[PDB]
Amino acid sequence: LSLTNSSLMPTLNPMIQQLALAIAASWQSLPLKPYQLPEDLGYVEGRLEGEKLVIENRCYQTPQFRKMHLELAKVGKGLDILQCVMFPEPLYGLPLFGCDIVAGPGGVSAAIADLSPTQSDRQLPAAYQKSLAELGQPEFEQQRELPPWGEIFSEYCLFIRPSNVTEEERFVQRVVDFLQIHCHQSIVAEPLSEAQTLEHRQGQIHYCQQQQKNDKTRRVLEKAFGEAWAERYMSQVLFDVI
Ligand SMILES: C=CC1=C(C)/C(=C/c2[nH]c(/C=C3N=C(/C=C4\NC(=O)C(C)=C4C=C)C(C)=C\3CCC(=O)O)c(CCC(=O)O)c2C)NC1=O
Repeated sequence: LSLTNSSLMPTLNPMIQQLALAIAASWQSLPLKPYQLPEDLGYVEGRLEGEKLVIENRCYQTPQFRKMHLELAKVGKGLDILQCVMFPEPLYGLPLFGCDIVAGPGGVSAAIADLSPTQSDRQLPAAYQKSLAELGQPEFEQQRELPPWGEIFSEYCLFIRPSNVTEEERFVQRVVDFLQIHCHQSIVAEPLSEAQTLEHRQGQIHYCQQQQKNDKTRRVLEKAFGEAWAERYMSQVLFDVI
């Protein structure tokens, strides 16, 4: 989580850099252990007939978080990506923190962050609703509508093209606030009942299945590694169904 050894970090979009730092800072003092990705994946790079894709994977776990995944990626010189999901241990019934940032030479094109539900009612737990409302509605000038598979995201989901530096910083601060709420609720959460654990597990499986419908992610992977590799990466590395 010291991103000091990262090859990609110094060359990434500035908003991406600040988000990577914020997420690493949030995780740094947790009771972390490594989480071994399939084939103990770390750094990976590939090219077929076009641009090369490079990805740095970092992945941890704690008793409350089954898998805490931070990816940084670059396609050629034209495209920077940050991806993060904290997959909850269903026993504690926490939502899914997720973030995806895509940037090119012109700036950030997509900034997405959410605390996504795992309950069957598609609602966040009550304490998250209370804490999230207290943050107030952020104003962003260029909102983007989620694609249909995006039904998985909560009403607090951000999906924007930041308009300027003030918006970039506003977005990063909102992600820090979501992380602050989430890490706090993780301390105050109890082991749930076996039926409740099952209901949360089902929500998390649904979230992964829907995230696999994201053809924007899939095409980037396919252009660098091919269809089979991208299928294995999406289903086994990014959005593994437990
Ligand atoms: C290797 C990893 C990886 C790649 C290659 C990737 C690519 C990627 N994801 C994108 C969109 C997106 N990405 C997401 C959301 C997420 N995606 C997530 O992995 C998570 C956790 C969420 C939400 C928390 C959404 C909702 C879109 C918009 C898709 C659309 O417009 O159809 C886009 C389009 C950006 C734009 O329209 O401006 C690209 C190129 N994203 C990645 O993470």
